[PDB]
Amino acid sequence: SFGPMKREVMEFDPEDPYKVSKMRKLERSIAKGYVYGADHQAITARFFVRESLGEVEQKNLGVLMFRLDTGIEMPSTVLVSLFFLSMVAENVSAATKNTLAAIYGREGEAIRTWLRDGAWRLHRVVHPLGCTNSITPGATCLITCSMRGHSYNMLKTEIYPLLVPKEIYLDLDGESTDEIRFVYFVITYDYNSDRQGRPSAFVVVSRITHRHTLINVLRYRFRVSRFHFLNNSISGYGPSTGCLGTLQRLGWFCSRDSRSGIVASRAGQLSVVKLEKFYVDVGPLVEFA
Amino acid sequence: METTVLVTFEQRLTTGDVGKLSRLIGAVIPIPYRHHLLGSSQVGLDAVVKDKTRDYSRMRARMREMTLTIMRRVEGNQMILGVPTHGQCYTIRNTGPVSWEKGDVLTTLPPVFSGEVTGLVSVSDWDLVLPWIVPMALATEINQRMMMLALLSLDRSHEEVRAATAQLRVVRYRDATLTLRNVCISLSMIANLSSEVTLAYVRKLALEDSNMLLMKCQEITPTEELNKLTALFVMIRQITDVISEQPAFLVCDVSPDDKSALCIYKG
Amino acid sequence: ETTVLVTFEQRLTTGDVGKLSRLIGAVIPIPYRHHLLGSSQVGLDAVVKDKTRDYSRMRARMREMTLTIMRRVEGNQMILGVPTHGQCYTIRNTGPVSWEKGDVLTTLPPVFSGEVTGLVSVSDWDLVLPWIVPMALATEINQRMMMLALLSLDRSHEEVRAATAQLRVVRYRDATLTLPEITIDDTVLIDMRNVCISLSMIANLSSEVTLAYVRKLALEDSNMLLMKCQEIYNITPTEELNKLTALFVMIRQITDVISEQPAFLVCDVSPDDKSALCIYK
Amino acid sequence: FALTVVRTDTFETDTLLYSTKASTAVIINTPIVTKEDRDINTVFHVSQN
Amino acid sequence: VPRVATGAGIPTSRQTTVMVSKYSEKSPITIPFEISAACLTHLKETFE
Repeated sequence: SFGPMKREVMEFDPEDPYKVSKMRKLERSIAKGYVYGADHQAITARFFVRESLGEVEQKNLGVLMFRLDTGIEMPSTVLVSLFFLSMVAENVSAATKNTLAAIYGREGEAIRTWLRDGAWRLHRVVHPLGCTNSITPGATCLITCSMRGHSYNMLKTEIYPLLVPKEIYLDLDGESTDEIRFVYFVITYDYNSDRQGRPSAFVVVSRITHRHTLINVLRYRFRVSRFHFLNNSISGYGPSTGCLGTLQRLGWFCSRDSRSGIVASRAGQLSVVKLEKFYVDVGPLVEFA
Repeated sequence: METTVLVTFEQRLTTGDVGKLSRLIGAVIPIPYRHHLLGSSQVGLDAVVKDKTRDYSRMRARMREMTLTIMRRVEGNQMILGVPTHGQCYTIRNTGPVSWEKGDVLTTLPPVFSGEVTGLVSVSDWDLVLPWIVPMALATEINQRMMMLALLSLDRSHEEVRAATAQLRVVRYRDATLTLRNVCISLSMIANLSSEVTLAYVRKLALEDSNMLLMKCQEITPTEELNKLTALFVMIRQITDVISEQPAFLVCDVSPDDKSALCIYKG
Repeated sequence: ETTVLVTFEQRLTTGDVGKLSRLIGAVIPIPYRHHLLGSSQVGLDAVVKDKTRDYSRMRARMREMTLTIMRRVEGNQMILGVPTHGQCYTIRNTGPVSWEKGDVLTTLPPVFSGEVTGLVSVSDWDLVLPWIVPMALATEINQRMMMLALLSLDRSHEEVRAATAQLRVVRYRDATLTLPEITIDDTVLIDMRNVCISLSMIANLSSEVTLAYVRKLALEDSNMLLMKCQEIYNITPTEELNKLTALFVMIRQITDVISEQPAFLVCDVSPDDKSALCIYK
Repeated sequence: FALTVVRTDTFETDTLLYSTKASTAVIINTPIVTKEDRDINTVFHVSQN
Repeated sequence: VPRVATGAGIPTSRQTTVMVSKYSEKSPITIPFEISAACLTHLKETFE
């Protein structure tokens, strides 16, 4: 009669999860010409980045961005690359540290040496923001940063990889196989003298998905820091420190694509690890000890 | 497009009150349980903020059960809501006391009436008291201040300990300052019982040491033996239920005037 | 890949496929995650018939399994859609727990109250499904494995067995299951160490306010938690902030020892209490 | 004591096969084409039992 | 079966009904087949 004839119309929209997204994008691509940014299951965001922060990320494309909780109220949020906090971690060779300290450091950075090495990492200043595509060099660098999904050129023309530097990677490179490979991100402290240590950063890949079975393979690596973590528990009574390690999901990639590379930048080059089909997927913090 | 929850206005929403709901188009909504029709008495957090003996964590144990939902549009007699698809971006409205910044992880917390007691479009005791979508590192911070004030709450009789509490409820974050029981029993059962029960277990394990860490770990009735460890581990479960704040968002970019922020939804 | 078409590869019956036709929406783990798999890999049973066969090795094994959802069971084709992280999926109950809407579910190896025929022992191979328990029964059944492994440290040979039988009948919601005759294994032992180390550091960080809180509360209050726990100053708050926080590093870790992976989070439960809309792998 | 040392050897071989006329009646059907989509590639799985 | 009723004292074979039902076996074939999104984009896109 009336009721059931209307409900056939809301039933028989089959073969698609809604056919609400796909059809209504087309009725605005017929309206406005072929629209970009619409055939995009991955998820991006445009960010205002200064010229003194604009480097690297601009030239070679597809790389991590990090927020700062810098303890100064006026520039309280400074963008940080995964290349950038290599001048903080203990893992990075001092040549490799001062290679990129001379890339960034040209008269618009070196506060951020003094307010990351000095204003120490509490592993809460850094926030995994995401990976880049399509830098906009102009009066202001304007980085389209991907959030969930792959980093890629518009027009789906080229998958942008994840540019992991070599020093932060091979000290926690996983085991060798050909599967899917989750990228985790680990900050470990060596509590020795200076209230945080020299806060060591790691990009760790592993086939392991589960949480405590993943920190157990870190319980292999980090006894040198873990025995020092127990040390300041008794070296200082009243003062305490915090976390030993800090684990969070960062994304994944296809694991046959894991191959070395290099960036070709100012102040010399920089040996990196190129992770091609990098689905960016940020996870929560796992504070452990 | 997405999931839909309709809210039937049991109370008469004046067009001016609709004018305030049509300003909160982005804002989150605490829903008690996923269902397509809900009352306005269901929708919102006022059914949680209501008891003579109701504690902060017990409300947080209730709100952790409540499904987060996002306002979609207010059409007169109805409020249309969307249960957010995990992983998608959502324009949520910064109705917390804290300015958000690009890349931060946002956590839902119950609103505290300590110096910032707030209501809404209220008629017949129902307002739409809205949870503080607060950054995650401050969400753990707020929790820790509440427990340490409560751990020091029994020793009001010392003014110096009261002066220790006087610093303690001062919570200060980026561009924001705000003022702030069995959970503290749960803190104390772990603090006292792990002091006593570990000594017969460190001296037995410290011989074999694979990670080489039991060595300075020493530097740091079987029915009643297990009864301690049972009521050790179960109180550890009770505190971890009210510690792990289950992160709710990730602000990618913030809309100007700090009213809104596009937030990719996580967890 | 996401959709997993499955070869049966055994000689199934009409009475087999009738059971799975009503079981559409069950949880099947797969190790390899192809589009085309065989039932040697598909299913959980092929590792619970091991020869050691304790809960210590089955629980740590299947966290490398990849869970799937039963779809389109007609004849010999099994559509198993690999769920994605954060979509709503319904799940048919595999174990008798009512799942109590609004909570996190997990993965329990096998019932291990005997060896249940998960479908039918077809050619001496049944297809056994994991239990999906609401994370309270998961943490508790993993707690008692380490409770009774700490017990066997300081007992001779019988007060283990007189106190395991005290603690093995786990009376949970709709279920009274059994601890699997607790075998002392080294995956427990590497993690029983770190638990004993985590208990040690909380004693270090307990800065005489967190300590004396119950022992000051019993003088003033008379509570049920306060009386059962009877049997069982400084002007430095900023330092007490850091000691309590470092204490919170430990208890979020020592819970994570005995807790499991968070998995399917309940959207809705049917009044049949069998099919359960759930999100969040 | 003495000792028996067993050892296997993998001999890689051409193994010929003879089967009579129309031995096994294969029954097949049309290859179904399912379709997975990603951000960047569409993976068609074509299968028939 | 054949049947031969002969001999005296020799135990004869009574007439034997051998009834026999075979069974089938299943093996699916599957190739996976990839097309990039940029390949299917140019089917959609169609510039000047």
